Amino acid sequence: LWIARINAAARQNGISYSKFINGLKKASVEIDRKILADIAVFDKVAFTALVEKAKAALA
Amino acid sequence: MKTFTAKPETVKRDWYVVDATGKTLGRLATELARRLRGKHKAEYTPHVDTGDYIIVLNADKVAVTGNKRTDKVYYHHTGHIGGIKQATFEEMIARRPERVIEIAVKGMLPKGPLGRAMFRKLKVYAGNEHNHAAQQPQVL
Amino acid sequence: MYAVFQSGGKQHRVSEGQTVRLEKLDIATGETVEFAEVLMIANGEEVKIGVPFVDGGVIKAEVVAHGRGEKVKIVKFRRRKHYRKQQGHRQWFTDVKITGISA
RNA sequence: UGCUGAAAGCAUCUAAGCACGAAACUUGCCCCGAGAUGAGUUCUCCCUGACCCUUUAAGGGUCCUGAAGGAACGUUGAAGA
RNA sequence: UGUAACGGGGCUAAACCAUGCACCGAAGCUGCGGCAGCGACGCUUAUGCGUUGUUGGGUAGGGGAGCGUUCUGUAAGCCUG
RNA sequence: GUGAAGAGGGAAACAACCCAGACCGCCAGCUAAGGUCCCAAAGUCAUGGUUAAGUGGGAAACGAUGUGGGAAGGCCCAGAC
RNA sequence: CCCGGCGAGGGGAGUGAAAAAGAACCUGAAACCGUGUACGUACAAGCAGUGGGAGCACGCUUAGGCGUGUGACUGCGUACC
Repeated sequence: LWIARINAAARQNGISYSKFINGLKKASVEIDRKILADIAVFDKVAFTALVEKAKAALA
Repeated sequence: MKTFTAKPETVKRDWYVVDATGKTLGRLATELARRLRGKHKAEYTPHVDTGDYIIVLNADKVAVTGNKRTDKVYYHHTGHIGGIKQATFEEMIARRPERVIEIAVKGMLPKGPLGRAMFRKLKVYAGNEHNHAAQQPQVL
Repeated sequence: MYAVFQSGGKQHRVSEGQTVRLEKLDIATGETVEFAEVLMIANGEEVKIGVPFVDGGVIKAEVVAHGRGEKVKIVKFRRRKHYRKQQGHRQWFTDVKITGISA
């Protein structure tokens, strides 16, 4: 239910939650995505840029 | 200060015209259930009490691809264990949308719990742009 | 202000809540110790560049104010199933939260 | 039961493709059927005067020469548990 | 005597094998409370509070401890129409 | 290997039989073997083959112009099918 | 005084502190029942559940997460000795 707002729209853009996490968890500062990422079901129009961060390395 | 989603009855029913009919069917008939619970609408109540409405289009083109389709019997024997028996195979039965080869939910909510009242909500007609027996507000 | 606190309370991430934590090993019913344990509390979660994450520490701190967890709340099961019959046994523990978020 | 014809210039219903086929499975055959509440409908037919209470789409509640009508209405009966 | 060998349903690769890799994930060791035994410490000492080690399922046995419908007493003593 | 006066997460639901493993709580983390598209709650992942049969949860005494990988060999363009 | 069957029982009167002391005489619960405030509700499985909670007869709050139980959804499980 929580992690749906980190796949339900991202899978289309290709950003599939567990294969995007072997990407995320290369950074030793980001680990606690498991619940707190729930902000995505209403922060949408500004959450939509958090993928751009490192896209030319992370992608 | 609760995180769960009661009731919800029903918020998200996704009025999608299942162009998947035949062409890739055995890849998404297996997922009609995980649709009516999830993979997009998983955002709400991804296990309990909800409702759903895809927009059906055809029936007898189940596709299914393999030696199965021409000796796999369907049985029911609905009375006193039936006695005398029934054996018409999956492409020869699929010639009618009926009770076991058309719904997929019969295979996927299999005891009846979660499924116990919203049985016909998908319409269970078939017939394309000759007969749209479904929704009048704009489908998808 | 936003608890950056985790230890057995990490739901408390919110500005208020009011959300529970532990009641620790020692003196935990004196109201306050008046100092603040943290300063890396948030940045993005209150400014015009949002992220769900702790990239800064915006000059606000969290007070040490354990409160008054005194009146012994509901906790305690027993034991049966085969002859595993106990009806006392259950040494006490509980949860609490911080006094009032003045910031 | 063979058709053209190869696998393997042979031989050949089969391998691609063809065509019929019998208590059989299928079928508006016999016989009840959504009482299959998945709860869909056709056809033929029938009822449209005035208002009230507020926690309002929830209603709950009135008051129309009384209309054609209905089970009791007197014996019963063809079914009479 | 209803097809009844993954629980289903048989998925032409989702698979089988081989190389990578991230989530799920009993009670399972972690957050962090609480603490019955047997030991070791700071020291106290009638003896104990916390630290530190081993570790906390418990019908045959020995150890060791809690409370009562009231009888026999604390007690013309304090309590009650 | 601690079995019932042990209760149920192993290996199929063969409470005993692998063996250390549950006191007691959480809207707090997750360890192993099973898997991991599913009724089921995470990649239709990236990097390398084989298989094109429904193979996979039915083998033994044999067979067999269906093919697959490897390395040595036999006949051969003064002409081996 | 009143009522019916020139009856039973009641409804007030009243000796009474009392008729929950009324002559089927004990200041008084246990097996089972009659009408009601609300339910779940004539598609039922699986010791009739504690959960996790949606809003319902009702009763608080200048709003403030509740003081109430049949228990839509369904999760867990087989309470014995």
